[PDB]
Amino acid sequence: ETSGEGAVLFGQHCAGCHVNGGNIIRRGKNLKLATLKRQGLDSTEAIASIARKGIGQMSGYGDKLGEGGDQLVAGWILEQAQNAWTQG
Ligand code: HEC
Ligand code: NA
Repeated sequence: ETSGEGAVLFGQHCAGCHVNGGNIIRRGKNLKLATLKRQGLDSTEAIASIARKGIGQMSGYGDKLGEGGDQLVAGWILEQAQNAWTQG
């Protein structure tokens, strides 16, 4: 409901590793749609789960995102992925 809330969470907690849909730690484990889709992760729910609890080399951020923040940041990331991380 609040404009930008997911994007602001992304900047606060995720951009340091994932700005512009990349991954500065494991390059292949990026946030491009094809990369997420290959792993079955191209949904708000899957991304939210990773946001909350982490996966593999990544820790969780659910302790910092606020109630429902995992879903908010996930929805923003999915939109970006769908747009190939560029807008006009
Ligand atoms: C660097 C310290 C990171 C921060 C901050 C965040 N993530 Fe991350 N992410 C990181 C790594 C090293 C990996 C790969 C983990 C592995 O071993 O497989 C990931 C992965 C993701 C994914 C999956 C991407 C893929 O499989 O292609 C998602 C969806 C993801 N990360 C989301 C995400 C969010 C929402 C974050 C902020 C809440 C976040 N990450 C921060 C490293 C880092
Ligand atoms: Na685009």
